[PDB]
Amino acid sequence: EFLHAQEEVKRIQSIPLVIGQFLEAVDQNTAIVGSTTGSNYYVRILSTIDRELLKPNASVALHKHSNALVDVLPPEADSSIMMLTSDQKPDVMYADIGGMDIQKQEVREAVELPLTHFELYKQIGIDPPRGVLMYGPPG
Amino acid sequence: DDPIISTHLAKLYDNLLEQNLIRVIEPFSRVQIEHISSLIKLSKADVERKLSQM
Amino acid sequence: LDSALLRPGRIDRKIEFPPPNEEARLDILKIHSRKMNLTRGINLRKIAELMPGASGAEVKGVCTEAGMYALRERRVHVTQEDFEMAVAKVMQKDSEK
Amino acid sequence: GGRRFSEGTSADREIQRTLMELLNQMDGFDTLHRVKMIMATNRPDTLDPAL
Amino acid sequence: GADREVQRILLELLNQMDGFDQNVNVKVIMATNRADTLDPALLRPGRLDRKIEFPLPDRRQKRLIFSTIT
Amino acid sequence: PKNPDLRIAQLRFLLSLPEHRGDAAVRDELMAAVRDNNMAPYYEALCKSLDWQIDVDLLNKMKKANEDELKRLDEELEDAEKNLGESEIRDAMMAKAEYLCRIGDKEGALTAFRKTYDKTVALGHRLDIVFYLLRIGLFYMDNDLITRNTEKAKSLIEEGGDWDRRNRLKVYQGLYCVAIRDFKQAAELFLDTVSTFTSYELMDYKTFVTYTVYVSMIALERPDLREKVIKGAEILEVLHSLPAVRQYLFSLYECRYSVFFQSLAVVEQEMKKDWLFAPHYRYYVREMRIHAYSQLLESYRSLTLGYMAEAFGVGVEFIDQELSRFIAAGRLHCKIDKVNEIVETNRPDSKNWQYQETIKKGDLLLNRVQKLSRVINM
Amino acid sequence: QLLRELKKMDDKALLVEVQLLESKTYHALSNLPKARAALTSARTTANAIYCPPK
Amino acid sequence: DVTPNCRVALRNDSYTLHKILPNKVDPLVSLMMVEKVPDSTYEMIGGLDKQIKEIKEVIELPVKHPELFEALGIAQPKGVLLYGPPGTGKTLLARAVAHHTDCTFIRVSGSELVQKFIGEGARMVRELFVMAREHAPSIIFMDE
Amino acid sequence: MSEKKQPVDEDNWDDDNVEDDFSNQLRAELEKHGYKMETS
Ligand SMILES: Nc1ncnc2c1ncn2[C@@H]1O[C@H](COP(=O)(O)OP(=O)(O)OP(O)(O)=S)[C@@H](O)[C@H]1O
Repeated sequence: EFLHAQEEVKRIQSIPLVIGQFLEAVDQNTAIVGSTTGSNYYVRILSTIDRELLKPNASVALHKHSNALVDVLPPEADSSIMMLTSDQKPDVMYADIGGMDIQKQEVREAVELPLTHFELYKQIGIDPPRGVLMYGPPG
Repeated sequence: DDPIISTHLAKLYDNLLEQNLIRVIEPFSRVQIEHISSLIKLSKADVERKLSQM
Repeated sequence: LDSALLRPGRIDRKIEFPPPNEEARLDILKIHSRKMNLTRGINLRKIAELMPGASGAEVKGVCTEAGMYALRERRVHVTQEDFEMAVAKVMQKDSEK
Repeated sequence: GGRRFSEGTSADREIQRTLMELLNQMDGFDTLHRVKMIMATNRPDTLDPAL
Repeated sequence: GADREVQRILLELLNQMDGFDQNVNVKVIMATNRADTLDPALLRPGRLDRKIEFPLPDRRQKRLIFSTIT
Repeated sequence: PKNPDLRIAQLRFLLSLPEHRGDAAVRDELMAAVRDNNMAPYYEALCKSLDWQIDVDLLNKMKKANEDELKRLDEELEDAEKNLGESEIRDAMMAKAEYLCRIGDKEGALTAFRKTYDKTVALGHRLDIVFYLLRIGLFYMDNDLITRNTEKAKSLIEEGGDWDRRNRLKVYQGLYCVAIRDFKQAAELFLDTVSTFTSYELMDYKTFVTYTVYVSMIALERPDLREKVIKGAEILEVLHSLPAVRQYLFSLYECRYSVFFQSLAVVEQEMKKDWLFAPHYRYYVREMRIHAYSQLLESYRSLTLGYMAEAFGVGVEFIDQELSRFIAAGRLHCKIDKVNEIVETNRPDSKNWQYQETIKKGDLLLNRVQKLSRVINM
Repeated sequence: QLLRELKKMDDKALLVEVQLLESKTYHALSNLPKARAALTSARTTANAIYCPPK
Repeated sequence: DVTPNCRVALRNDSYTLHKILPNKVDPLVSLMMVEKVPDSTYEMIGGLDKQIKEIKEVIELPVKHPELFEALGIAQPKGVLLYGPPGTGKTLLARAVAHHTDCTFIRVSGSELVQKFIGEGARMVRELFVMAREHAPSIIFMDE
Repeated sequence: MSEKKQPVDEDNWDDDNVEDDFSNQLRAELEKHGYKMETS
């Protein structure tokens, strides 16, 4: 009885899913999501969802009429395409830049170097920065 | 012309010994030291000592 | 600032912050050095008595650039050479505007 | 075009974002090819130095 | 309504800029020609820490740029 | 004021357990006891030392001076609640209550620590209190009250990456690991030897060097051993200072199979009369013996006592009984022959050591869960 | 005899030269930590000039 | 239990209140997170103890003992001015002492983000006092 | 409760196994080395 009841629950998705984003949760089996229709809703949830898959901020599948939490989405929703993916490189080499040694070296140690030698910072106690800012006259 | 050839001669020797020892051994396991003494082109005293160190 | 703000019945206390002295920079250095990976046998008073009366902000910069100088050597501890070169770096930046 | 401001009127914001759209997509990462751009005005004194 | 959206964009940017994990390796590089029209709420320790300027070159850098490009 | 406090428990160990060694210890125990105004921690040792013929006035004047120093602070508290600083009462008499607790027993500890702990919001004072707990729990060898705030301190450590508390607790957990039979942890905690501040528990940095070599000559075999203590330099200079430290290092790395028990005789006779090795020196010796016998027996398979008598030492029957017990102890598998004068080795010893530790831990874990699962339901 | 003459004035690029040659000669005359310290003084000396181009 | 500024669940047909919702906004705290000053304490200001004593006597002493002032019968103080070269501890001392005396630190300098969190941005600057009456042990701090 | 009817009446243990190996023979084994270095 129980397994067929479990799968009779599963008629909910099937092809009209709309994408909200997870915002908050009251408690067990009750959450708060805000749709991409601008507004914000107090919804109920399905007992299907593994609760590890939520509660930072996840694109989540909502029902149309009932407007309730149904499903979790994999990470998605373009970063203007995504991450250039194969070949959209500017084709500029190292020696093409001429005489910028302090600045190239500093940008290297600020960006490229913590990308790899992550555990040296944890041992020396440096606290490598989060964001870096460049500026200067145009040209 | 090097300032220290103790490093280079002695330590590169201390490497190049087993760089030869991987040559002379890689064919076969049950190897006799008295015929490998000719292939290594060395007396067998430091062969026994240095290979025990290896 | 305004003279109308400087009516003596207006502000209750006026509190001076001098630039730090040798002992003051020594205390600042012994606070900001407490997060790094230092080494025994280091003389901090030499480092404080090479500063030209620096600010309370710049000694933290000395500690961070000392960490950077230890980092570029692929080393894990920080010795006094990195501190002295950081002193040189900050006193070179002191002539920037 | 404009030049630049200390953000006087709120309408000038959108012009500056439009001009930065131009400045980005004339240089960018995906460089252009063959798109020759003819530009004409009366007084280039009022133009943005970034342009 | 034109500035309220940019305003909440800055708010969301700051709020997801702050608490990654202090362990999620995501480096953020930003660059503008103008370093004057910046609300200093960005330029705080933790958010945008290092400041790098690209000034006009000088004699040795002119020589190096000449030797490279030419 | 618990910085010179370690030599006290040092002499507590050093006096009573060797029988004939009972004069210089009680001499400078008096020389440390009738100053600092020490009253409480020595009633057991007072019943271990002599009668101390006049206990009447010579100590009661001291505890009366203690009462004056105590309730001058306990009547300074009303003068410090007049101007509430950072609870200047509790901030003043926290370290002076640890002065009183250097006088007193651990009751002043267990109430003054948890008293002043919830005072501060600056965690450096909390860290100092945790140091105080670790030290006094080491003094009474209370190896269970300290393991709580080891973890509760490492929670207060690891909000990021620091200098102070990381290296300090490296030293502290290193001494706790060398207290118990834990040797690879002791080597890993004593890995640093670079920023280990000349301390009160590091009463000599040289003694710290002797400890970190006396456990690193056990812990690992050779895949960092030459690189740390031989190819290193910062350890090499201070082991170049003492002869006896460098002696056993270059002996065992040189494999001088007769000077080993000379070096070990000196180090072991010091190991007898040294604290925090008292249930430890016995297994230490056979550990060094099997660790030398491993690197001996590894090279050769055609070897015997006829090779032992000239390169190792004498007493062929001693070699016989020692290797007999150590081989029949399930250790260093190699088979020995009688008068045909043959000691043959088993060339891999990696068949049942594979199967070994899993059954040897499953035994204890199943024996745990037997009783502890039958604890519930009556 | 000469560093007292040099640091009394302003000039810095000559301190580079004398400390550099002293880092050579103490390595030559086999004093390794003193060569380290004399090199370190040059290391912190060389980070104070806009143009040490060679 | 209907507090001002608290999220409630609203049914959709009749528009009836369904349930009170947790996780209130905390706009003062959100503004504080927007500002993001360095949170400091006593032990990282080492070398300026006399100024510490001054700010003790002028801020910690009104809060912990108002009736000392009211017994001696003068005006309890209300203003502190800090000067010196820029970069000598002008911020950490104020933030730290305000943290130890348990006061809600507030740094309103010049943004319009702040002008949205405090009020609606309409007319003036005094609404910070409206948000300061609700968290009454609080201190206001500023730059140049 | 549990009156247990009466008509009738690491740190310690692994190295006590090892000490049972050490107990009857060679307790403070340091001198027998120096005793037997000159015997044979
Ligand atoms: N007492 C101190 N000891 C050591 N470093 C300090 C001390 N006070 C501040 N610092 C550091 O110096 C930096 C600048 O000091 P602040 O307290 O921020 O003064 P300030 O903000 O520079 O004053 P301004 O620039 O005129 S608003 C801080 O971010 C700290 O890293």
